[PDB]
Amino acid sequence: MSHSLRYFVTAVSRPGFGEPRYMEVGYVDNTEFVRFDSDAENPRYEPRARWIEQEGPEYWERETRRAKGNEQSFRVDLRTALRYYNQSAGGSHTLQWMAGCDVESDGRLLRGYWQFAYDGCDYIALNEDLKTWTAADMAAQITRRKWEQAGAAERDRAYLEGECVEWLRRYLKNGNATLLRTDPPKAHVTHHRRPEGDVTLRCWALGFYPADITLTWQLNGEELTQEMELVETRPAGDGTFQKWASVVVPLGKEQKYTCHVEHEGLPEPLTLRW
Amino acid sequence: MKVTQMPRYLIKRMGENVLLECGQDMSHETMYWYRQDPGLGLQLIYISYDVDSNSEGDIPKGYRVSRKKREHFSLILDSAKTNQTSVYFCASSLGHTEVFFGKGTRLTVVEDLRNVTPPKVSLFEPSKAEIANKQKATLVCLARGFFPDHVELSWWVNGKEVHSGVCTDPQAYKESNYSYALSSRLRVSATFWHNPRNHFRCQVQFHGLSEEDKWPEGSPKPVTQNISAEAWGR
Amino acid sequence: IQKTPQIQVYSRHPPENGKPNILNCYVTQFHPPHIEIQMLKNGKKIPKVEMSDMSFSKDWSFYILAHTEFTPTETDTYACRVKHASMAEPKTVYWDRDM
Amino acid sequence: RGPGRAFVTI
Amino acid sequence: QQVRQSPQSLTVWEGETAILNCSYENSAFDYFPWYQQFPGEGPALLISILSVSNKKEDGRFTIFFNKREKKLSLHIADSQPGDSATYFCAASASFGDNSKLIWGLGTSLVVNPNIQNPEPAVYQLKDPRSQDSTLCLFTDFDSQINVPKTMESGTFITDKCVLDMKAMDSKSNGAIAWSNQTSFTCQDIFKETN
Repeated sequence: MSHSLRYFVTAVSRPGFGEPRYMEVGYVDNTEFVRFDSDAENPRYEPRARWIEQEGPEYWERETRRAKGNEQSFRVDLRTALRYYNQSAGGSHTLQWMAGCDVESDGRLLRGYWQFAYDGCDYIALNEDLKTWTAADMAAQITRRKWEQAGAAERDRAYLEGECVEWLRRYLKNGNATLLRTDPPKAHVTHHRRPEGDVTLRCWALGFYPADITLTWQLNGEELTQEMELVETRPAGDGTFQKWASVVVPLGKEQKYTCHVEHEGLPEPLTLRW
Repeated sequence: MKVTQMPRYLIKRMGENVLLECGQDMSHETMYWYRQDPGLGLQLIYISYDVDSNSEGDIPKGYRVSRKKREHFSLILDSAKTNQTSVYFCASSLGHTEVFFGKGTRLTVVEDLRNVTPPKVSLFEPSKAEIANKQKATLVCLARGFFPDHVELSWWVNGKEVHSGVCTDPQAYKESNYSYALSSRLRVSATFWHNPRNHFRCQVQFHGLSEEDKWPEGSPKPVTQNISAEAWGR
Repeated sequence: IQKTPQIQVYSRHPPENGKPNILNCYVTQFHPPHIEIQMLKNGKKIPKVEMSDMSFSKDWSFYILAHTEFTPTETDTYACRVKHASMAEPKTVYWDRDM
Repeated sequence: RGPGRAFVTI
Repeated sequence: QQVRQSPQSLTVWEGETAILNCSYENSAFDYFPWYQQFPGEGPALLISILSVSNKKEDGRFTIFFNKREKKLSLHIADSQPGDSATYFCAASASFGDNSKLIWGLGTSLVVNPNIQNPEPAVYQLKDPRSQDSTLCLFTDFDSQINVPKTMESGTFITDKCVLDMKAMDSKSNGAIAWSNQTSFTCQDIFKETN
């Protein structure tokens, strides 16, 4: 298996509305467990999952200080970006940041992340070697040269290979009950007659966890490439997920088309039909 | 890829205003002003994170700063005190990475400008007892009677500044209250000294009053100047 | 640049008349992050609507999940209306319970 | 725990 | 207090490994740069280490790091007189809320030259003047000798000063004395050898 600890950070300038909006969100796999919001009534790191509440006061004070330090960096960065691109100080701009680690079963680091985006587009990213940078435009080339001279990647690599991996292991341990749980999908098939003779057969999958799932309408073997339309797996409030797949079948021969779901929450794959 | 600091040396009367300027070419956002008393540690006066974004250091009292442009960082003393006599270093970095320091500014705040005086430089020829028994010849340069200790001593041989065989006192010594003394020596082979066409010169550069300072007209004005002492070989 | 929001409306459980449920409005793939989202009942704004805070995916695009408790009837209609700078007019996506 | 910029600005 | 270096002053002989110690109190410190400062110049980054490492080597310079004991040291292998300088160890919590570096008070390093067959003597030099040419030159003495000081008025003795004749490859110790009193000779001033 493979798990991840990742932090998603956004800074949004808002001239005339005060200091930039600053937000940090931490995820274990796809589960939010911590969040910092500069616009909150009391700006500090807050628990978003049950298993993180057991962390002591020094944890929350340290993380809040880290966020406040980061916020100041992003404040300066947003102004620097205006310089680089020769942009007006009157518009809103975004600076996004994602950092984290993908770790496999043993404890090996699959991949480390440390990348930035400006106004929704790639800006600069730490390469897989965790030593060199990839800059996406001329502004980012300046940043790359600055960070190369400063040897900035060394500390970043140290975090990804060390702290990130170590704390992910702790988080997975403390949050084992919910993070590594399995919920099987409840599946059913709907029937809709299009105004043109044919019939739309849709296979639903509800209430499953984790999100990883395989939905496949069948035939007579294992085809059905690109006549089956999908929706991306979408979340629910309770942390579970849903998804559906549909095919267009001629009226009467609906009984030959069969739907199959694959999920780790199931002892064996489900077989459904209309 | 460096921090530049101006001026290098400065003399001010107490009560006067002082301005130290600094520049860096590395597009660093964070800049610093430090002071360092001779033989002691680095004391942070102010840190600047960006234009008009300055924070107090450990000892901001008696100082203020100006950051109107990212490339520059000014240190301001509204009313100079004598205890502000020190060496001031401007610095910059890209956050928690390598800090680049300027070459420093030697600021001396005095009570009376009229006691600023250039050095008297005397060059001493080697002892023949040394030349005969050790086959080496040591020249000795002695600068005395100067105030304050804003002097730089260099050795010049045949038009070129030498660094080998040279040892200058790292710090000037106080003869009295308004008189410093600095010494240095250059040692060459007895052979090199016996050559009559070898020219030796001990240059002492004194950093004194600038130009805007007012001085009477019954005595020479202690301006920044070079005072040398020459000698030829045997 | 500007990315047009994708809007999906769905219930937590298969809809049954008279049976309390949860309706979700899932808005994804948009930029800038500023956005206005309203869930509608018979064309009217639903008062108590819970909504997640500003968050984005790995591809840098932002997303918001809005949800509310409701009880479906055969006459009631539900929808989600979204206003974003990428669109010339607000987009209304109706909940299709028959899907 | 999360990552720090360490004031290494762009 | 937060960053404590020791000793204040260290004197080694050339060729020997110089070891400069430092301990810190804040366990949140994770970045430890060492700065080298030569007299009359500004400090310059020599070498740095992150708290996740136990060793950092760059040429003759090595940082050893012990996170549990909150201690580290700079090792200078095969030390030379040219290494004589003030060395600062600093620290910072890189994930903290400010960009301030916390400085140690520094260690002044003195690397003595290896004086084989010391022949200490005192020479009197003369200048193209008349009045006091009592410029005593104490030279070629061994590196462990303490150069005497004076309390007599007008008389002064400088600190020991090491020069390097790069050509001919020779290093020697030296000290200079003078006095407005020629009533004294040069041998009364010192007390070593001739």
